[PDB]
Amino acid sequence: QQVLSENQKQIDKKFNQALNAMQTGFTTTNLAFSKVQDAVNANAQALA
Amino acid sequence: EWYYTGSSYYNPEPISMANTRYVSQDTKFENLTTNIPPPLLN
Ligand SMILES: *[C@@H]1O[C@H](CO)[C@@H](O)[C@H](O)[C@H]1NC(C)=O
Repeated sequence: QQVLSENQKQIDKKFNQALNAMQTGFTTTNLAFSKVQDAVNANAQALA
Repeated sequence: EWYYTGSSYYNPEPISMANTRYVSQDTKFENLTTNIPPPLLN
């Protein structure tokens, strides 16, 4: 409890930085976005 | 004043040592001075 009480502002700043960092995780290098695009491509390829 | 109840059924019971665990103080804890449960007595 003492660490969380002393480092509350650092915890909030780090959480805000991590939550704002996920805006740019939508590129081709990301694995989950690649899986999303693979699912969409499979859906299109069946019709093709 | 303050009673202990179960997490899945509402039944107010007296606060005992079986029901409670000692923890480090937190500023969001209630500082009670009139009626004190027996596990917090001396
Ligand atoms: C209980 O006492 C602590 C110690 O000063 C204080 O920080 C806290 O605000 C108090 N809480 C209440 C509900 O009075």
